Amino acid sequence: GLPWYRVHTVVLNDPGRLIAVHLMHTALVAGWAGSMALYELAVFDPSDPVLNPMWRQGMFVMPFMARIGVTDSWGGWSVTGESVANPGFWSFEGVALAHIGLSGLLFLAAVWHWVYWDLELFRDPRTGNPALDLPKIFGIHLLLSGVLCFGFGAFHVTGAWGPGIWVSDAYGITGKVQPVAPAWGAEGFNPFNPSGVASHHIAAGILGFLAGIFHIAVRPPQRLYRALRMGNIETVLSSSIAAVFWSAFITTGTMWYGSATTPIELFGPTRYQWDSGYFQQEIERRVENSLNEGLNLSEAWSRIPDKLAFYDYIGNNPAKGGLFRAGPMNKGDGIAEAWLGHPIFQDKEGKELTVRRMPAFFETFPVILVDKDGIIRADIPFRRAESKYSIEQVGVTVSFYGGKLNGQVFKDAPTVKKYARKAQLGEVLEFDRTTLESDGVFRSSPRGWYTFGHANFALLFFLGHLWHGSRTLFRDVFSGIGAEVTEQVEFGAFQKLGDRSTK
Amino acid sequence: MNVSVAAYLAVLLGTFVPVVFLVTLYIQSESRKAGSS
Amino acid sequence: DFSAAVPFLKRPSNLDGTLAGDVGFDPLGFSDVFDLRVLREAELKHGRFAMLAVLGFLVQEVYTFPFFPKMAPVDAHDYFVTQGGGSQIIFWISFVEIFGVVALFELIQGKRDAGDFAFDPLGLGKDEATLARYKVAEIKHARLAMIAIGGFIHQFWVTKQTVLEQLGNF
Amino acid sequence: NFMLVFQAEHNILMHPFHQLGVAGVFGGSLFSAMHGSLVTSSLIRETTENESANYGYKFGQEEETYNIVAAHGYFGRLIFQYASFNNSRALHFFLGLWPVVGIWFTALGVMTMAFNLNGF
Amino acid sequence: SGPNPNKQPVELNRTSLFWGLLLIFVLAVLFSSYFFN
Amino acid sequence: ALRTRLGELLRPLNSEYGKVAPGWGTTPIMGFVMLLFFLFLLIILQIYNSSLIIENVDVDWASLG
Amino acid sequence: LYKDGIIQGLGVEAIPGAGRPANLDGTLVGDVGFDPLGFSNWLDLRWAREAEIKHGRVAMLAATGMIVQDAYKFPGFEGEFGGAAMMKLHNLAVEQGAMQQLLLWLGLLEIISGVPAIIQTLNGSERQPGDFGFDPLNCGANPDTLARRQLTELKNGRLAMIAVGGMVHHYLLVGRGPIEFITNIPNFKNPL
Amino acid sequence: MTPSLSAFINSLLLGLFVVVIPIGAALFLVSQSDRVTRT
Amino acid sequence: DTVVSSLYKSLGGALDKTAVYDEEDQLLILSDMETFPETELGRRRVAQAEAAGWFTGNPSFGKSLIEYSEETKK
Ligand code: CLA
Ligand code: CLA
Ligand code: CLA
Ligand SMILES: CC1=C(C#C/C(C)=C/C=C/C(C)=C/C=C/C=C(C)/C=C/C=C(\C)C#CC2=C(C)C[C@@H](O)CC2(C)C)C(C)(C)C[C@H](O)C1
Ligand SMILES: CC1=C(C#C/C(C)=C/C=C/C(C)=C/C=C/C=C(C)/C=C/C=C(C)/C=C/C2=C(C)CCCC2(C)C)C(C)(C)C[C@H](O)C1
Ligand SMILES: CC1=C(C#C/C(C)=C/C=C/C(C)=C/C=C/C=C(C)/C=C/C=C(C)/C=C/C2=C(C)CCCC2(C)C)C(C)(C)C[C@H](O)C1
Ligand SMILES: CC1=CCCC(C)(C)[C@H]1/C=C/C(C)=C/C=C/C(C)=C/C=C/C=C(C)/C=C/C=C(C)/C=C/C1=C(C)CCCC1(C)C
Repeated sequence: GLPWYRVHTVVLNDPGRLIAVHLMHTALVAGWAGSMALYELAVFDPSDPVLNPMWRQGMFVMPFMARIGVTDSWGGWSVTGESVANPGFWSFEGVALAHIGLSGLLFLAAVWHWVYWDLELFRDPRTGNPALDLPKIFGIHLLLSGVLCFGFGAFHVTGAWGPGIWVSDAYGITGKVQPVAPAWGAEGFNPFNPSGVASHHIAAGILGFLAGIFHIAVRPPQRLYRALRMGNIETVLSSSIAAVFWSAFITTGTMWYGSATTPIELFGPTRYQWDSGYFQQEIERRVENSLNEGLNLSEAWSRIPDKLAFYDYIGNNPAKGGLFRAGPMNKGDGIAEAWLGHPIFQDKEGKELTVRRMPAFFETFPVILVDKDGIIRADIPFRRAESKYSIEQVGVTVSFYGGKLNGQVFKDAPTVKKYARKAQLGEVLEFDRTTLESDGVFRSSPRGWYTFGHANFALLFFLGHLWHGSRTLFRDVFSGIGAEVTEQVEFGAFQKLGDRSTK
Repeated sequence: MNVSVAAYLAVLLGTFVPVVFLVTLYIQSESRKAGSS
Repeated sequence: DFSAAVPFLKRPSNLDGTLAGDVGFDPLGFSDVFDLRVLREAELKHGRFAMLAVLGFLVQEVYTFPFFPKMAPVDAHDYFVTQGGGSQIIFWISFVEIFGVVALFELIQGKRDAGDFAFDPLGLGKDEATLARYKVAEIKHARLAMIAIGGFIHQFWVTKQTVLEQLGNF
Repeated sequence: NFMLVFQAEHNILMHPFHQLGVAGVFGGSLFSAMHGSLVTSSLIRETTENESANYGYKFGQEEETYNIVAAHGYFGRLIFQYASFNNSRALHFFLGLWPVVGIWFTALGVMTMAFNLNGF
Repeated sequence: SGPNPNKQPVELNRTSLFWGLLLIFVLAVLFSSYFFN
Repeated sequence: ALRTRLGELLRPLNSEYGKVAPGWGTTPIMGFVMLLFFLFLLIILQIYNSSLIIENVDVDWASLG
Repeated sequence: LYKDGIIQGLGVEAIPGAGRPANLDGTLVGDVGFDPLGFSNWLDLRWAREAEIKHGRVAMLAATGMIVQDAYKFPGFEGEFGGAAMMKLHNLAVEQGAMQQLLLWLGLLEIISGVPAIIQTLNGSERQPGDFGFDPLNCGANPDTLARRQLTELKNGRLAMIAVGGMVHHYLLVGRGPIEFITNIPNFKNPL
Repeated sequence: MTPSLSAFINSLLLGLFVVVIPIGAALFLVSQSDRVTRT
Repeated sequence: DTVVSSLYKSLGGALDKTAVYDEEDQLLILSDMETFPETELGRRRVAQAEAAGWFTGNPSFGKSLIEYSEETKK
């Protein structure tokens, strides 16, 4: 009969049942959204947003709620850190319950369409057979897509009749949902300009709307109709899978590299902020202009916010996790409690050494303390015998500036080594490893997991697009080849391949 | 060995569910073959 | 054969020459793509708006009402979008334009002439001959006022000088 | 572990017999995919649309289950006519030959690096 | 709305049963050592 | 088989299955817009790639503020 | 055709011994039979001459343009552009907007007059190529004067296009404007 | 117009006049000359 | 012809008007199965195989649900 991998092909030529299965899939996806939101809310810890934000807790789907308006909870807390006094219905809980209710309603609609499948809407008046006028259905759907895109751009994102979207500063320290005016011009095409989102969703939507008016009105040319097999729904499936993996690759790129639509405080920093020293340079210039203002190292480093110092830490890097190191980022190094300050390394004389930072590539990196110019001065040797650059020989002391360990000058070699090991990983922090029983191996942020999943899905959907394009373009030879193939495939039988009017 | 605990459920159910699916697909088909005769 | 207005171009087909002020001028050829009656109604309505606008531009400059403060015409829109009046005017224009929609639906079915609303309150052009001459005069003056209102306003922007002022001092 | 130590001590990757084995396995995969694709692609129609194409072949039948001419011509147009194996027996001899000779060579390479005749 | 003409039977012969069971069990064997961690 | 109000309302939208414009139709403008959209995608790809640096377009996190 | 078979027409041949192109018969004016690289076969001689004529027109305006702009700058324009000539003037003009207004108005002429006329001729209009109607002084009424005239418009206009080019190229190589360039003829004592 | 934008526009122009237009012209001429028979 | 007329917004698609209905059934799988005549060698071989017993003990082998079902109903 119908093998296990063809079982969903019975609904290929039954439009009502096709709507039913689409409804069931939509119901399942909405139910997943609601259930994931509920589970995340059950396991979320909203107490500390600066050292235990959403992305440190493995919050995958909540940032997408917080990205475009839903920053509050019925429990009287906000992802931004403020305490909500009178939360509205559209909180995290309300969104979750709405998605569950929509899942139930879509399930009921799927049941109705599965039972009542033989509607005159799906039957061709000319022939009476079940059929779908796909070019016009596409125009209707493109009208709907354009209207929704324009509405989102003009009302939701601009906040004319909506919350706006998440906007943040350069360093993720002061971010909130707010309206964004549309950025018409070249600046709208900056991926890190949130305003360019609005300018897009308006303008693109308008064009989409206009495109809908074309596709409802204008019938396809016969040439493209026969070439693309527009009367075959599997053409639509192939092209849709094509566009879908295209979008998946684009979203994967904007996730990994970052953009205005992937704020760091919602998904964690990127690997490239760590690679280029994006936050280290900002902290350095902050303390430098503080020093130029007459402040000292203690005061200058005390003015650095804990959030900014937390970003300057390799454990927050998405390129440090593992494929099977599962769970929240707090399950690895731990839950960050406090910042111990900048460990200046004053050598025996007083020169400032600096521990070379771990690159993301290396699981384990040697602890070497390079000089200002960078000749190696001291390090933690592997072979102690005949050691030249041991911290014992050179002599080093760790003076802490800022943080809870401020103003403390350790000058023993052991305690210097212990904080050299910490300074190898960027800024040094205190961690709670007991609440979640953390095992001391780094995990990936939601940024990395999104990138992984959608990269793999994009490749697999490229395979699917190949398969279904092949099927729709080779429908006539699905069951096998006939005897006609033997005459045309002969070399030189016809001047033009395939065509038999030639010779 | 400090191993995970939901990994037991993951392995056992990810083995069980496809296995029972295959067994059901085989038994259904055979039943139908017997019923035809 | 060939339009008198544009001799190198050929005469636009739908512009036979019956409508007033029709000199076969349709180079891009919108008449061939859309109903000529709808375009004629749009022309007359925009042009009447422009004729009133051109008159009011100057009448405001010479005389602003005492109960209102004195602002150059363009500076006024921003004033009355808050004073309140702006809303009242645009509100009433919408009210009349709803019956304009009804009249447009009549126009589509051919039950009404383009740009015609039977407004002869004082029976000015009640003569067949005159109504023709007036229809020609109306369309020309409208076509001119379309240019004039745009100039007035765009000049204020590039030169803060109500037309009367600017003309006085270039 | 044995792989990494062997590479460290003998440089098996640069040793040409291991390269012949890599050619053998990669070519075996290539020719397996190619042969399966061309045989599956030119299957003679013996099956209805609500039925797996594999049931178009009956075990012990006398007739060929696919058109060798169609696959041969397609592969000739794909690259050039002379490259294709018009003979099926020669085709299958080559299929049996390429991986067997490659794995013979890499086994012999490991046998020779046992006595420390290392890669380049 | 009455009987659907698109109804078709579904099958899984015994060779396919053993292939599927082998695939699932071997995937479990491979990925169990990674899920437990 | 079944007639419904919504079915009657939406029937004109699914009544021209198989209706095709004769010949090439609108394919030339389709190709022209395809060219334009390809150029647009190339422009934005080179903008983020920083192979196409546009003035007042700073592709960087620091452009946020 | 003015002097058909004499100055223009079938008998004439720019490259004698080489056949008159297949699509270059008598009717087109300015046909000495010179289409060496055989574009005639691939191109619509209609569009072809729309172009030739148009070019020669903008080129004449342009040549005279440069020559006069080097004798008599309009004073107001002169003061704004400070004596800049040719390319530099374009750069500064494009700033005062002179060149921006010119762009808008010539493009409006094109979208109103040029484009629709092109659509018509290329599809059966009797408005032969380049035949906008411009005879305010009705300078020629003779069916004769006008042939001589069309040939002369094509050809005076070709000198035009060759010379605009030279003037620009010379200006890039050596500083001087065309009136300036003939003077100081060597032009290399000082690039200028 | 930045140098990168000028380079991009120039790249499009050279792609037209060095790759697309030559190949298209050659295809057109060869297809019009060497024609199949009995089509 | 005009600019707007050239795009033929009015004429449906610029080249589109008066559309025909396409006839080909694009959702159609061919079903021209081929019969291969039985040679004398084939008859001899199946005779030997039946004498040995290769045609008994598993009548449903190599047959789908639909094929074997239609066979069992003759
Ligand atoms: C003035 C109005 C306006 C403005 C300001 C914008 C603004 C924007 N548009 Mg645009 N857009 C507009 C109008 C406008 N649009 C209109 C009218 C349309 C037509 C409907 C579009 C259609 C459109 C699309 C389809 C896309 C944009 C995108 C964008 C964004 C570009 C920056 C970015 O993040 O790129 C990031 C993305 C890119 C630079 C595109 C990459 C394209 C390459 C070629 C993809 C390659 C994929 C391939 C399969 C990979 C293979 C290899 C790999 C596996 C290794 C930005 C928000 C892009 C977007 O959504 O970005 C998130 C986008 O893809 N716009
Ligand atoms: C692409 C979508 C996506 C993404 C990016 C994420 C991302 C995340 N989820 Mg997940 N999640 C998803 C879909 C997704 N989820 C879905 C659909 C569900 C519903 C089942 C869940 C349910 C879920 C829960 C319940 C939890 C998370 C959590 C997390 C976080 C940790 C991920 C982790 O540890 O992976 C670990 C992944 C692996 C060990 C396997 C990855 C490698 C491949 C895919 C294995 C394939 C095996 C294959 C099928 C063979 C099996 C054979 C069988 C016989 C055994 C992270 C933010 C955690 C969190 O922090 O929540 C607060 C958490 O507790 N997610
Ligand atoms: C939305 C996209 C989409 C859609 C609508 C379809 C639809 C179809 N595909 Mg599929 N296909 C897709 C994507 C899609 N495909 C992709 C991305 C690939 C590449 C891997 C394929 C590869 C593929 C092949 C190779 C074949 C099909 C076939 C089919 C048809 C029957 C499938 C069936 O009955 O499976 C029944 C499936 C099962 C009974 C169990 C599958 C269990 C999977 C493997 C694991 C668990 C999945 C999990 C629960 C959900 C995934 C989440 C998602 C986000 C990825 C049907 C028309 C068949 C066909 O053409 O028949 C004529 C066929 O042979 N498809
Ligand atoms: C042949 C042909 C064509 C063509 C063509 C061509 C090449 C046409 C060329 C046309 C030219 C050269 C037109 C020049 C116009 C100049 C004007 C109106 C100046 C205005 C100055 C002002 C207002 C000023 C000023 C000032 C101000 C304000 C400030 C003061 O401090 C300074 C100053 C005093 C200077 C086309 C392409 C259409 C094709 C067609 O087939 C036919
Ligand atoms: C923005 C804004 C506002 C506003 C506003 C308003 C009221 C704006 C109104 C703008 C208008 C009416 C502009 C008109 C432009 C006309 C042009 C370019 C005509 C050119 C014709 C030509 C060249 C003819 C050419 C010709 C042709 C074809 C045929 C004959 C020959 C020739 C003559 C050569 C406020 C003040 C309310 C404030 C608010 O906060 C926002
Ligand atoms: C404004 C501006 C700029 C500019 C610019 C401009 C205005 C550029 C203009 C360029 C033009 C008009 C170039 C013409 C070249 C003509 C050639 C080579 C003709 C050769 C003919 C031959 C060999 C004929 C031979 C023949 C002869 C004699 C005998 C008969 C046979 C025949 C073959 C016909 C920039 C670029 C500087 C940028 C600036 O920011 C803004
Ligand atoms: C196996 C595997 C492969 C790749 C990805 C991954 C590794 C994650 C893993 C998991 C994959 C997948 C696809 C998991 C998805 C899970 C899904 C879709 C779960 C479904 C959740 C849905 C739920 C609760 C819906 C709840 C609905 C309810 C109460 C409805 C009730 C109602 C009804 C029915 C009528 C109206 C009233 C009311 C009360 C609303």
